[PDB]
Amino acid sequence: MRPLPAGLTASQQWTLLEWIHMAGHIETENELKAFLDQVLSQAPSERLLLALGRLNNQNQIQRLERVLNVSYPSDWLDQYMKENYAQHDPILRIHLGQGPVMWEERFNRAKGAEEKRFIAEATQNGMGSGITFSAASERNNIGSILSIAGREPGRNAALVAMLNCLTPHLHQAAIRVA
Amino acid sequence: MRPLPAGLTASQQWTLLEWIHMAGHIETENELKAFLDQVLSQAPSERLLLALGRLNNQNQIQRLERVLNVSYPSDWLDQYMKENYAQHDPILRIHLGQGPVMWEERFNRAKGAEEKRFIAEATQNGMGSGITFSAASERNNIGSILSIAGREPGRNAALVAMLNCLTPHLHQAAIRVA
Ligand SMILES: CCCCCCCC(=O)N[C@H]1CCOC1=O
Ligand SMILES: CCCCCCCC(=O)N[C@H]1CCOC1=O
Repeated sequence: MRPLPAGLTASQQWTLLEWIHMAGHIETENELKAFLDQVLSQAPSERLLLALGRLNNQNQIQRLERVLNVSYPSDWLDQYMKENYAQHDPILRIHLGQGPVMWEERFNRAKGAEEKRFIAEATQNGMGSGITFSAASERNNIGSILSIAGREPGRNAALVAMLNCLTPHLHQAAIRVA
Repeated sequence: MRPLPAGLTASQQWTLLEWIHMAGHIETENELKAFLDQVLSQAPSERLLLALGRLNNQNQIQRLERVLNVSYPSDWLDQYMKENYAQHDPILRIHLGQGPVMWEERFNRAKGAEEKRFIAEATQNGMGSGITFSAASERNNIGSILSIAGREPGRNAALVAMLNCLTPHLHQAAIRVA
């Protein structure tokens, strides 16, 4: 269990309390979508996506089970699927539950030609910067990623900590919904 | 979704935040038991029990699926089962998810001879006063009750509100564990 954040204002603590309280009541994809819209309206980004996947023995996604696009541009998602970017996207190689991953840091490390190509294309599409939070369950070999695109989220330490703490509850909700 | 309490101190808000955060990480009966011990240590009672049941069309328990005794006296539980009190205990007739139920208020209304007998015996066993919180899921026709025996819990408005808000998350955890 990841520890709750220190240093939140009373308003931020209350927001996080409401978020986790609400998350625990989510039963349907309708509700899950509506909740993520609510969370979205609180972050310095307009681009959010949640995905559920089956994991390998190193807690990496080996099969995407469910993708809930909240506000990624549909044309980017179409391209991602059409050009099979799942195979080259460094973000899909994260070891889930190992902490928040800043995209720029991860992208700057990419070695392969195909990965560099993807990064170039993501960058052109406004997806060059962002953060991915994650949670994983041993119970059933399943994990979730919550991705938010943009530079500003990562620069708000409080928001990062809040979203990170919310992520395992979004994971439980996503399992219920699936 | 039941609303979060108003009027909690910052310490109480933090306790509730920790409780719901922890509850969302519970996967095993071991963990569920340990968590309830933790919650117990914060309330003016020493007697707590959680139960999961299948519900009728009025959200009442029709079949007990799982009983997690945290600190009810084992001799009382033995008697309850041996004398088939489940059939006469006014608390098992609550409409789950309809708000916290104070036992003394409910007991004072009992009409039947068998119910009065039960109440008399419960009272002799230190179980005459208490509160039961509840949650119900339409998804799978299942509900949970969280019972705490004693007079003092009910007299702490903050604790009541906190435990009430925790209850739906304990319900989700209990379903996962079952
Ligand atoms: C169709 C499923 C797409 C899932 C993408 C999940 C990981 C992620 O958010 N990748 C970022 C990394 C840069 O561009 C992206 O789309
Ligand atoms: C063996 C299962 C017993 C479940 C009892 C759940 C309801 C409850 O807490 N009843 C209180 C009411 C007074 O005495 C009791 O035991």
